[PDB]
Amino acid sequence: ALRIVFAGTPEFAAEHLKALLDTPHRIVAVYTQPDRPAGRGQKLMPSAVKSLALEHGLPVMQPQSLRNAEAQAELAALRADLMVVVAYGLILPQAVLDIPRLGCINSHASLLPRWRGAAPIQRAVEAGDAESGVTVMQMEAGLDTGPMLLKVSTPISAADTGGSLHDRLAALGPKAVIEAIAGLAAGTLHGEIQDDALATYAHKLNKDEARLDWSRPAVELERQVRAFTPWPVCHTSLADAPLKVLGASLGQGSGAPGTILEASRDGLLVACGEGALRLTRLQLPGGKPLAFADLYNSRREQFAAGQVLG
Repeated sequence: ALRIVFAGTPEFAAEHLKALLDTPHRIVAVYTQPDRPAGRGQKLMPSAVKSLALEHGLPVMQPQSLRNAEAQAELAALRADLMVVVAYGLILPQAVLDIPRLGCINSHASLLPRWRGAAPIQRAVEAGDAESGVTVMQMEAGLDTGPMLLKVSTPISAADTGGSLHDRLAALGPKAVIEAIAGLAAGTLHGEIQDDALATYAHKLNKDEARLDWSRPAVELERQVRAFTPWPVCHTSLADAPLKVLGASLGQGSGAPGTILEASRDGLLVACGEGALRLTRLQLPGGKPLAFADLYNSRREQFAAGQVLG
């Protein structure tokens, strides 16, 4: 058994810490992001990892950066054998990788070298990958470039969303990390070098990206809708009125991109750059998520065929 420091912020990360608590290792400290300011007022919100640490009596460290000598000294004094890093917002410089005896390992939500970076769950679904998973990697100075210690995969079905894949990777990752730690303490686990030629980058979601580009092929939009469920949710406009798109499936049709080809109980068929997309679940501003069928008997004429979205 080892002295471990855990560093992570969101619910995906907390599931890993929760699993380490039922192991024989000593969690000597829990690093997480400083509490973020809420949208209004002065309250500061605790991260998922922070809340779990408090509930288990663990010491909490919330430095703003690991690139100063004070935080590096405080970490070095913990006399850690290993650092487990899971969706931690902060950059670990070389000096911190050098502090624990076994370095720092990360639980990354993709099958590396695919989807290095910020948003591996959404992009993997968005890109039409057939499978994804979790990679336990030995952290290096580069961005998600380090050697791969252990991988576990899961397929991506035509029905999977970002959230459904998140829930599965949140189950595999914690078990995967515990197993890699055991091999690391036994000295029997060694990392596989990444092929840089096959590496892809899962860039963070930007401002305009969740707005639907109807000139794209319908296949792509159908994946985007799923990938952004439940966050950030795709949207488009109709008569300069916003409209969130929460459910869609492939349909059959051709026309100028964005044109309503048909409106029925089964959904709203919109022409794309290639093919058509049947929208089945929508949300209007200041309203509830509704099947289009519940909107069809109440918004019949508003979605009359021939209008164009955007």
